[PDB]
Amino acid sequence: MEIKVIKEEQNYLELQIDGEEHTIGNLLKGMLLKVPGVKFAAYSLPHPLITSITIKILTDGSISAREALIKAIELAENYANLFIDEVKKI
Amino acid sequence: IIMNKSSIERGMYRSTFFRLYSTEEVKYPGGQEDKIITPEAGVKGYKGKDYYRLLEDNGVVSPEVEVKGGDVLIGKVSPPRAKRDTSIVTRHGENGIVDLVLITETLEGNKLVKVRVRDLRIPEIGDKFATRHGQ
Amino acid sequence: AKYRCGKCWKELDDDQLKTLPGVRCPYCGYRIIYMVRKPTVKIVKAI
Amino acid sequence: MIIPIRCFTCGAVVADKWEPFSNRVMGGEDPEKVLTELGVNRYCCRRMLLSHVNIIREIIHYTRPI
Amino acid sequence: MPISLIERNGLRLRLVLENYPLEFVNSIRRASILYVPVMAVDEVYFIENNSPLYDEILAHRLALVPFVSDEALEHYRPPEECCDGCYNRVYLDVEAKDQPLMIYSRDLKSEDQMITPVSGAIPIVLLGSKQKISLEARLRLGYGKEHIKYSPVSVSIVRYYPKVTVLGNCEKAVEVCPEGVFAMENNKLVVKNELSCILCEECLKYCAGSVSIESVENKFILEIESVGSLKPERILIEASKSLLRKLSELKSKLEAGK
Ligand code: F3S
Ligand SMILES: [Zn+2]
Ligand SMILES: [Zn+2]
Repeated sequence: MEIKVIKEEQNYLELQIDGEEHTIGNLLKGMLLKVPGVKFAAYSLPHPLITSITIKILTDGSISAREALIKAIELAENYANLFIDEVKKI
Repeated sequence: IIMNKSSIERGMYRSTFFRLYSTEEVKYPGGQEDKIITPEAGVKGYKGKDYYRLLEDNGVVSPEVEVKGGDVLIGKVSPPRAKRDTSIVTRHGENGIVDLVLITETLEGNKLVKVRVRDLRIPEIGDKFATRHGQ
Repeated sequence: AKYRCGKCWKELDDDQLKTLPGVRCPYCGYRIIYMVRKPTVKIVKAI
Repeated sequence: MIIPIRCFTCGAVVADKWEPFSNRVMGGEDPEKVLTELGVNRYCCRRMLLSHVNIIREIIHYTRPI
Repeated sequence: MPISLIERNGLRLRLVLENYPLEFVNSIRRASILYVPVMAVDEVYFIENNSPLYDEILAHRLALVPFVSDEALEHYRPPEECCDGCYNRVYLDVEAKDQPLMIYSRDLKSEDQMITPVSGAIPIVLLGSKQKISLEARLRLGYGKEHIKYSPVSVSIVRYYPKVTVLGNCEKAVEVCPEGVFAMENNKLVVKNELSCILCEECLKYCAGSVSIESVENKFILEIESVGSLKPERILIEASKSLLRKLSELKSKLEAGK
């Protein structure tokens, strides 16, 4: 993937990701919504003919938006690893 | 309407389009002049060397050959009215594959050549569909 | 050029050097012949 | 012309169930019972077999010479 | 956060997932279709074809034939890291003598013996008298995000976990449920297949006060059905590995910018 920043502050981040679609966007939005300190989080797919998404994060300032995104990625990685561990023993 | 792309990738509503091209070796009564089917040489109405790359030694393309718009399918030179180039080319902006080549004779005895070109059509945004109820 | 006398999908093959009064199958006299597909290898994308 | 390899809706393979199904139905068996025995449970895959027209049998008599 | 098996029947696998978010389960459901590599025909080299079917039609039919790929994910290079070790060759050379002949999937010969068609009874083409075909195809790994011929499953389902409770007694519930959740055992209404409930709520418009229908918030049901190339348990692991790869790449690109 190729990423780029549209608008970044301490409590706001608009991130565009090229080469991604609903699979990662929905997971990241759902993981962000459970990070403490995040006030608003959404993802957008500007055109269905293009494989690109936009992430929009707003926090209260206690945590950075980039830090919240990294925490959400860590949460998703923990879930994926636990799923891999548990599928091997069914 | 909204249509499934995976259904189309599995072969649903795919189509083929066919087109036909024909010649005839006209034998003029006046002066015993006649046309001949052959790869055109450096003659009055030449089009370019790379437009005749697909013709065989008898002046007609072979089956299972990809053609583009402007490519020559049958080579033909006509009696003067020097000899003039009267070849038949693929129409503008219509690619395809040569499907059938037929060589026969008319009642008079003139050579008759028919070439069929096929084009594959896969459903895309902008295509029309209808039901048996007028929708 | 290599042709094929067409009475069905396939019949005896004939070549261009066989010169006759007109276009006809030498073996059976039929008046319609077809060009064969050249043995050049063709690459088709499987989409 | 010939039976499709996969169902159009889902990706299940239906081409290998055409000969048993058609052979048994023209033998006098119930199409629904034959389809259930063969493992074709979704109606998307059942319409694939219940509506196929075998045209290649007629076309092999008129193949292009080339 | 456990995983419970419901049923394992051939190419189908059904599971119960507890304490997982719906976003993760749906991402697994999508990744098992889009990001699992499978061997499939990429292109075909034709020498001759007298069959009623054109070259493109035969190429598409061959590309839609599944191949066994379980051992090919460690001996071949995936399309993410693009010859030997990349492609495999499969041959087909047939001819009919005097009567029509049907060509099946058992007529395809592979140079590598661990990559074979899943079923040998798939009809490829019907040949007339004296017609012949001789071709050569090349197989490579690929993802269903590029073409659906590379997908390893047919259906992929995630649905809510049902909770069916019988409050009173009514004979209409057995009549109106399309899933057969209820039955009559000794003149009373009982629940036989609770997990087969699809939350239709058709029972609530007839047995309004006799039946209670809810969904468990933290539980989900996952169904996948393999097509033959890979076993159902390998697909669920490959999907999670693809998710991990994408997440790690995104995390590295993010941390390399602050
Ligand atoms: S009628 Fe049927 S499947 Fe579910 S909620 Fe009501 S039971
Ligand atoms: Zn003949
Ligand atoms: Zn189906």
